[PDB]
Amino acid sequence: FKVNQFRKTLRHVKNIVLRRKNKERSLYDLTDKEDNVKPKTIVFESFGGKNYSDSPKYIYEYMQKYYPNYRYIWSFKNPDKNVVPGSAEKVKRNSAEYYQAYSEASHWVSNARTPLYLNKKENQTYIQTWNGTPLKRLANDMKVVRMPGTTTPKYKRNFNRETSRWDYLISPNRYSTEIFRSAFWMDEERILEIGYPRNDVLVNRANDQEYLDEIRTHLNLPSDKKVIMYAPTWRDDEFVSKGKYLFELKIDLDNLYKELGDDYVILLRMHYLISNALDLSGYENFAIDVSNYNDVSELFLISDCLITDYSSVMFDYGILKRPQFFFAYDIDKYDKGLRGFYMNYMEDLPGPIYTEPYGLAKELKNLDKVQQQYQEKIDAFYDRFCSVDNGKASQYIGDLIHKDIKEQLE
Amino acid sequence: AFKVNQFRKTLRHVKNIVLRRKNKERSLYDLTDKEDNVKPKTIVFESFGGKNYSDSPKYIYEYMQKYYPNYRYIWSFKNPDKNVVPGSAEKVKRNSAEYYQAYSEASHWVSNARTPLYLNKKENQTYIQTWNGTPLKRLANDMKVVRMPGTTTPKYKRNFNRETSRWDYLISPNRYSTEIFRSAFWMDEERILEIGYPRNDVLVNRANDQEYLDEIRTHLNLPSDKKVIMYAPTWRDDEFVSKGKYLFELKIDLDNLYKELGDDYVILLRMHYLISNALDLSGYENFAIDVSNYNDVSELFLISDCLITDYSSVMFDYGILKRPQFFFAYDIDKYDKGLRGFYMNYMEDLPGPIYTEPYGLAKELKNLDKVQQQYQEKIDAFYDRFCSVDNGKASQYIGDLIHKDIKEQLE
Amino acid sequence: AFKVNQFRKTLRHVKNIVLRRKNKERSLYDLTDKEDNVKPKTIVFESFGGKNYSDSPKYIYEYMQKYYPNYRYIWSFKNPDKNVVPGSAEKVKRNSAEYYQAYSEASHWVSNARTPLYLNKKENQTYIQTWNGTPLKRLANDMKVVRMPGTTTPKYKRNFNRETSRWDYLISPNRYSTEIFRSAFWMDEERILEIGYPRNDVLVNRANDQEYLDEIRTHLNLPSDKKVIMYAPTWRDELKIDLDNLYKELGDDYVILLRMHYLISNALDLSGYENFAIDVSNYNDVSELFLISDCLITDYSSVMFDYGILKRPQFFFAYDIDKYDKGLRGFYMNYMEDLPGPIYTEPYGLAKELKNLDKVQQQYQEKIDAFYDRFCSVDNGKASQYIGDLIHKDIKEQLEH
Amino acid sequence: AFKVNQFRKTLRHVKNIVLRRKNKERSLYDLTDKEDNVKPKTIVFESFGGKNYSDSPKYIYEYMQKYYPNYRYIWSFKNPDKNVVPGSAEKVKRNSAEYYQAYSEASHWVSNARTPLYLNKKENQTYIQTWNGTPLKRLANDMKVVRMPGTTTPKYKRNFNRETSRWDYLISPNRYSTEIFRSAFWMDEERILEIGYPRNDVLVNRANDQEYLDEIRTHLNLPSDKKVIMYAPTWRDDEFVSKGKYLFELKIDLDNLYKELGDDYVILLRMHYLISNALDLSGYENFAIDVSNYNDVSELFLISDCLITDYSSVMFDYGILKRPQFFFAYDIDKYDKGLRGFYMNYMEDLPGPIYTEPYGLAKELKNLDKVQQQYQEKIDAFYDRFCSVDNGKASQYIGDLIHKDIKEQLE
Ligand SMILES: Nc1ccn([C@@H]2O[C@H](COP(=O)(O)OP(=O)(O)OC[C@@H](O)CO)[C@@H](O)[C@H]2O)c(=O)n1
Ligand SMILES: [Cl-]
Ligand SMILES: [Cl-]
Ligand SMILES: [Cl-]
Ligand SMILES: [Cl-]
Ligand SMILES: [Cl-]
Ligand SMILES: [Cl-]
Ligand SMILES: [Cl-]
Ligand SMILES: [Cl-]
Ligand SMILES: [Cl-]
Ligand SMILES: [Cl-]
Ligand SMILES: [Cl-]
Ligand SMILES: [Cl-]
Ligand SMILES: [Cl-]
Ligand SMILES: [Cl-]
Ligand SMILES: [Cl-]
Ligand SMILES: [Cl-]
Ligand SMILES: [Cl-]
Ligand SMILES: [Cl-]
Ligand SMILES: [Cl-]
Ligand SMILES: [Cl-]
Ligand SMILES: [Cl-]
Repeated sequence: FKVNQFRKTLRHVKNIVLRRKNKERSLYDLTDKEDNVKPKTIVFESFGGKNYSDSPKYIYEYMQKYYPNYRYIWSFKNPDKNVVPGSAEKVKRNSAEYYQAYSEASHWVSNARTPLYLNKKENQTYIQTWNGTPLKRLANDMKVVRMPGTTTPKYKRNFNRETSRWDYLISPNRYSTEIFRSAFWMDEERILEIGYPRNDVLVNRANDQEYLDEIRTHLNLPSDKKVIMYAPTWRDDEFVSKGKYLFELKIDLDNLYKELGDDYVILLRMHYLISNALDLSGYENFAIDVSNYNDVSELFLISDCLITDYSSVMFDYGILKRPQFFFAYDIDKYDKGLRGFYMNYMEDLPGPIYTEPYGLAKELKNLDKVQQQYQEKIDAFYDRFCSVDNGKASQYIGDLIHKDIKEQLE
Repeated sequence: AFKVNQFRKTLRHVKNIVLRRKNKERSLYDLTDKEDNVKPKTIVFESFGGKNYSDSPKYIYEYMQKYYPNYRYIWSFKNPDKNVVPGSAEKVKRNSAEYYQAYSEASHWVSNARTPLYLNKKENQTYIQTWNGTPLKRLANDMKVVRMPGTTTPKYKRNFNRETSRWDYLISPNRYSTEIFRSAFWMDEERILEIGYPRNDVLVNRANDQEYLDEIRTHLNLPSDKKVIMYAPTWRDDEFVSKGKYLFELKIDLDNLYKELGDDYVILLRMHYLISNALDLSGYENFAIDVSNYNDVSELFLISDCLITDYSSVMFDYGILKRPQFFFAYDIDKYDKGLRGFYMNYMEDLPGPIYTEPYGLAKELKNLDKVQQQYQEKIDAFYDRFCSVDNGKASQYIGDLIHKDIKEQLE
Repeated sequence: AFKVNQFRKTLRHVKNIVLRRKNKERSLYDLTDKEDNVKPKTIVFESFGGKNYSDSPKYIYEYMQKYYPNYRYIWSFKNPDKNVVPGSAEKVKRNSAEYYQAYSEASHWVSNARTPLYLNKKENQTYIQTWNGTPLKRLANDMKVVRMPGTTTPKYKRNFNRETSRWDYLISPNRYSTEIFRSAFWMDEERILEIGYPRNDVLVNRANDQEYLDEIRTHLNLPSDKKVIMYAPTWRDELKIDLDNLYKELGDDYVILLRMHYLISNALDLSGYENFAIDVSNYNDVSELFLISDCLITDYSSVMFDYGILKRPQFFFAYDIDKYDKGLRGFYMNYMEDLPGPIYTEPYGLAKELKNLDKVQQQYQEKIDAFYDRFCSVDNGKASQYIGDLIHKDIKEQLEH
Repeated sequence: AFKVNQFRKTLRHVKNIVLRRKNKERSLYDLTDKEDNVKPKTIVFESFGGKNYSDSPKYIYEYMQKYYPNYRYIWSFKNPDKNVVPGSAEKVKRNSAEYYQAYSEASHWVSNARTPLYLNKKENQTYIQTWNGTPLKRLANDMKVVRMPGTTTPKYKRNFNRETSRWDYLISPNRYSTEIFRSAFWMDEERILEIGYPRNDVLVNRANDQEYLDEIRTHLNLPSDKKVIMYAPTWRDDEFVSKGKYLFELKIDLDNLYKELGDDYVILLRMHYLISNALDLSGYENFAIDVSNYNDVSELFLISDCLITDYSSVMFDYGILKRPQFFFAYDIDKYDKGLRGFYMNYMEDLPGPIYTEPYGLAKELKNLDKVQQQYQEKIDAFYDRFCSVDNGKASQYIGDLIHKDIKEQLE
C-alpha cells in the first residue's frame, strides 16, 4: 500500500464525509490512471473556460471539418451559456464529467494556464497556444509580484510548474519565441513558430466580402461609414464608486462625435467592468459598445484603424497593414523610461503616440494621409511581428494532433 | 451532531501515525487535549524557544522555587541533556510526548518569546508573556515589509496576531514600551504589567554585592587590576561571507584596542553565535574574552564598567546601572540615513556618543571619568525614561501572581 | 465533549477504505447517517432478507401503489436484476451504497423478517414488522437450545431482542399468536396489530374470482381435468412420500404441486412425472398456489394456518414424528390433538385416504371449523389496507410540524 | 510501503491510546514484538494463569536456581505482591508493560496451563508445557459438548488447538496420558516427554525425609499421636446456593468421622476455594483442619496415610506413594450413569473401593492395614499403569533441557 495513494485516499474520505464540493476532484486524483486515455478524445478550453473563442476555437473548427470522427469535448465555467458548433459536447469545470474529459483525453488544447490539480500524464499531449505576442514582461521575467495571497518566488514556482507540462507552445514570431524561451522556462525544441490560429482569418478572409458584410450587419452598422476600433487596456487608478458611474473616457466621445460622427463609427472594446458602467445615450449609431462580442478577430477585419495603448492586440491587428494610433494619456505614470516592456515603445510601433485626444481626432479625419505618412513604420512592424502568419496555423495544429493520434492507435 | 473538528484531527492523526511522521506526537496531543488535563499546581517555563535556561523565565522560576517549593515545575528545551536547571523542575525536550503533556497539564505557561501556534491555550490556562526587551527596531504590526521566505507580510502579521491574542499577561519595562506593545502586538493595556523585567532584578538588587561580582569575574578567569569593556553589536547579514570560515577582523579593530587599552582594560565580546566560532582571538589572550556563550547576560552587565553597542535593545537594560555607553554605529550610513524605523530618535536621546569609526571611541575610552561626567545628563535622562520602573521585585510580582492565580483554582 | 462513538466509527471506516474492504459502503453510512437524512415520503420494502418480491410486503406495496402513488418507493434485493417489480418503485442491491442511502433516507421500513442490526433505526423512522406466519414451533425467546453455527443460545437471543425492540409495529394473525409474540419477541401488546397478514388478502377477496383462478393455473400449464394436491414439507438437514406410488394411486384425478426447499428442489429428477408432479418451488406468490389448491399436505409448518382460511382439507404427513422428541412440547399448540386433518407417518394410507376428498371434508368439518375459528377468524383481507393507511397517516403527521 | 497486518495493529493501538484503554499495554507489545527482542538467558514461569507460585513450574524453577543461578528468571502473577518467590527471579503483574517485556524477551516459557493466544510465541522461543495431570475426564478435543457461554464448542476447540500447536514440549506422566494427549491436544508424539511431573519429585525423593515430614506437620499445628487422612472432593455446581453464605455440611458427615476416627485420626480437608471460606469447622478443632489454601499439595500427600476423593486427577499423583485410596462418590448415579465420559474404567481399575454412603467408609477406615492388604493388589496394579514413570528427576530433566537449549542459542 503506497504512501502516495494513502495520502490521496485520506484526502478523499475527508471530502466525502465532510461533503466538501471538492470530492469530485479527490476521487479523480485517486482513479486517474494512464489507462483511461482514449487516444481519440480531445479537450478544448479557452481563457480558463469562460468562452468558446480564440485559437482553441479555430483549431476546433478546423478539426471538425477534416476530422469529424473524434471525441470533441469543450470545457466551460457555465456550459449552458455557451454555444458550440459541431460534434463537440461540453462539460462544467470542476464537475464529474470535467475530470473524466481531462483524464480520458489524448490531447489538451488551450490558450491559458490550465490548473495544476489536473494530472497531465506522460500519456497525453498538452498543446499551448497561449494568447499573444507579449508587450508586458510575464512569468519569469517579472521583477516584483505583490499579488495577494502569494509571494513572488512561489508564484514563479507554480508558473514554472505549469509550463513544464506544456508539450507544445505556439509562437507568432521570433521575438515572442526568444521571450517565451526565458519567460516560460521553455525549450526551443517544444516551440512552434506558425502564428496564431485565431489570426488565420486576418490572412484568409480579409478580402472576403460576404463575410465582412455579415459581421458588419450583425453589428447593425451604418453602411457609408468607416470604422475605428478603440481598445484601451485596463487600469486600476480608474475604478471608483464601486463602478456605478465612471468619468467619460479621456478619448472624449463628445469631441469625436463632433469631429468624425459623419465619416466614422467607433467601436469601443472595453474591459467588462468599464463596459456595463458606460453610458452611451446620445451616441447611438456613433459609438457602439462592442465589449462582449465573442470574436475579436472579426472586429479587426472590419476596422479601418485601431486605437490602443499598451496591448498585445496591436501585434494582431498588424497583420492587416492598417494604421494604428496609441493614445497613451497616462503614459507619464508608466515608469518614465519603462524597460518593463520587451520592445521599445518610443521607437518602433506602427503609429503615432498621442497623449491627448485632440491631435488624434484631427489626424483621423483623413486616414489615407496617415496610411502614407506611416507606411514605412507599419511595414517595419509588420515585418518584425506579423510575417510568420501563414493563415495555416489552425490547420498545422489540427494536423499535428491528427498525426499524433495515428501512432497511439496501435 | 457530527463533531467535524474532531473528525478532522482524527484524520490528521491517522495520517501521521501510518506514515511514520515525526509529528504523530503533535496530532495525538491535539486530538485528546481536553480542558480537564489541567492541574492547577503545574507550571511550564521556556526561554527563547527553549534554547536556554536564562532570561526572565529563569528568574521567575528561581523565585517561585524558594517560596513555592510545593508546585510542579517543568522546563522545555530543544536539548534537555545540554541544559542545567537548579531546583526541583523536570525537563521536557521540545516536541516530545512529555512536552505536549506538560503543555496540556499546566495551569500556567511562562515564556519570553512566541510559543508555537500548534500548542493549544485552553481558557483553562494562563499564558504569561515576559517578552524580551524594550524595543528599538519596529516589530510585528508596526513593520512595513517582511520579505521573509514562504510567507508574506500580511500572513506573517496574521500569525503574530494569533499568538499575541493568547497572551493573558504581557510584561512592560516602561511607559514607552507599553505605548508600542499596545499597537505592535495588538494588546489591551488591561493585560500589560509595567513592572520591569524579572531579569533585571539583579541590576537593582545586586550591583553592590562585591562577593557576587567576584564569582562572575572569576567564573570568567578575569585579570584582577583591569577594568571591563563589554561589546555587544547586533547581527548584520551583509557581513557574512566565505561560509563564515574566516571573517574580516571586527571593525572595532581589536589590534588598535589592545595597543590603546591592553594595559588597563579587558574587553568582553558578546557576539552572535556564528561570528563567535569564527573569531581568531590568537594574540589577545587576557584582553579579548569571548563571552558569546555565557548563560546569563545580566551578570555580564554587572561587572561591566561600560558598554559598547549600536542598534540593540540591550542598551535599555544596561541603563539601570547608569554607567557609560558608546554606540559604535559604523554602518549607520547604510541605515536609511535619517530614519524613524526606530521607535525612538536614535540620533538624539541615547545615553552616549555615536562613533562611526573605532579610533575616536578607543581614545575616549582611555578616560572613563571624563565620559561619565560629560554624558551624565544624557545618562540620567535616559534612565528617567526607560529605567524608572525596575525595583528588582519583578521576579517576585510574577510568582505571587502565579500563586495567587492558582489558590483561586483550588476552590 | 469527545464524541467517542464517532471516533470508533471513523477508525473502522478508515480501516475499510485502506484495506479495500467490501464493507466500506457500510462504515461510510455508519459515519454519516443522521436523523436529517430522512425524507418523509420514502418507504422501503424487503421480504425474506431480500430474496423475493413476495408476500406481505409485496401486498402492502401493491395496495399503496394504487392509492398513494406519489410517495417514493424502494425495494431491497439480494439481486435486483433477477426480480421484476410492478410500478414506480426503484430497486436496490443489498450492501450497495444505494441500499444504505435508502435505509438512511426512508421514513418507514416495511419487512417480514429480521433486518440487519448494522442498519440504524432512528428515533425518527418507523419500522413496521409483518413477520411471516402464525408460529408452530417455538421461536425467539421461548427456545431451549440453539447450538446454531458460531453462536451461543443467549447471544442469539440477545441479538434477537435487539432486533425485536426496533420493531415499531408488529403484525398479528390471532390472539394465540399475539400471546405468543408478546413472550417470544419481548413485545409490548401496544405495538402489536391483530389484523391478519396482508399476504392473506387474496385468500378471502379473490377466493371465488374464477377468471383469476384460471390465469394462475394456465400460468402453470396445469391439466384441465385434475384436482390439485399441494405438498409443502418444512426443512430438514427420492421423496419420503413415494411419488412412484402417488402416481399409481392418484394419477387419474390429481396432479400434485411440490413446494420444497431450493436445495432439494434441483435434486428432484421429476422425469416420468411430468404432467403429474409439478415442481413449483421457485414460484413467487404462495397464496396464489393455495387458491387453486384442493387440499394441502404439510407437516410442521406455519403454512397450515394460512391455508386453513380456505376451510379445505389438510393432511399432515409427519414421517419424522418419532425423531422429534417423542411426545413433543416444542409446539405452542397440541399437535397430536387439534389440527384440521389426519396425521400420517406412512405415505401409503395417506394416498388411499386422499383418493376421495369429500369423505375427508365431512370427517373433519368439525375439526376444520374449530381451526378456522381459532387461527383464521381474524383475517379480513383488509390487512394491506390497514397497513397502507397506517403508513399514510403516519407520514402526514411527520409532514406538518 | 506499509504491510496489511501492521496497519491493522497500528490502528488497533491508536484506538487504545486515544480511549485510555487498559489494553494499550498489549497493543504496543503487538506492534513492537520482534523475533529479535529475545535474550537467550531469559526464562518466564507462570502457573495456573498467575494464580500461584506452585507445582511443576515451581520445582523446575527451584532446581534451576540451585544449579544455574546465572540466568534471568521471571515469574508472572495476577498479583505479584500476594506471592512469595524464593531466589533471584523478578516478578511481573499480568498485563503490565513489564509482563509483555518478559514474554517478548524470553527464550523459554515454562507453564502448566494454557497461556493466552494474544501473546506471540515467536519461532524464536521455546514454550514448554508441563500441564497439570493425568486425565480422568475428557479434555479439549475429546470433549463431546460444552455449552460455555461466550463460546461455542467448535470455537473452543479451534482456540485450544491454536494454543497446543504452540507447545514445543508436552510433559507426560505415563503412556496412558500420552495416547490421550496425542489425540485430545492434537499432539505429535515427537513433542511429548514422558518424564513424569516435576511436582511429583518430592513424592519420591522425600517420601522418607523425617526431618522434613515433621516440618510440614508442625507448620500445620497437627497433633503428635495422630494419623492423617486427606479429603479432596472435586467441585460440583449442585452444592452452590444462597450467595455461598451458608453451605450444607459435607456429605461425608464430619460429626460421624469425629466419633469414629477421632481418637486416632486427623482429617485434612482440601476443598474448593469457595467452599473453604464458607465452611464452619467450629467444634472440630484438632480433628478437621481446613487445608484448602495450602501452597503445596505435594507436601500434603507426603504426610497422608490415605486419601479420600472422588472423580479427580489427584488420585494419580497420590498413586506414586502406594497408599490406600477411597473414593467417596456419593453422587455417582447423577454422573451420567455408567459414564464413558471418563477415559479409564472407573468401576474397576482405581486402587480402592467406591463408597456412596460415608458410613461404611468411616468404619472401613478404622483399620488402614486391613485395607492396605485387602487392596494391596489393586494399589500395585494402579501404580504400574500410572505411576511407574516418575524418576524423581523430572524437574532436573526440564531444567537441563532448558540449559542445553540456551547453549546453542548462545552464538
Ligand atoms: N414449504 C413452504 C413453507 C413456507 N412458505 C412460506 O413461508 C412462511 C413460513 O412458513 P414455515 O414452513 O413455518 O417457515 P418459518 O420461516 O419457520 O415460519 C414459522 C414461524 O416464522 C412462524 O412465525 C409461510 O407462511 C409461507 O408463506 C412457502 O412458500 N413454502
Ligand atoms: Cl511507497
Ligand atoms: Cl451552467
Ligand atoms: Cl493564464
Ligand atoms: Cl502534472
Ligand atoms: Cl500575452
Ligand atoms: Cl499562484
Ligand atoms: Cl526579433
Ligand atoms: Cl463616456
Ligand atoms: Cl472522529
Ligand atoms: Cl494540582
Ligand atoms: Cl537531549
Ligand atoms: Cl539539569
Ligand atoms: Cl525586543
Ligand atoms: Cl579584530
Ligand atoms: Cl420527502
Ligand atoms: Cl443483481
Ligand atoms: Cl486490544
Ligand atoms: Cl541473553
Ligand atoms: Cl499486585
Ligand atoms: Cl503464537
Ligand atoms: Cl495404559
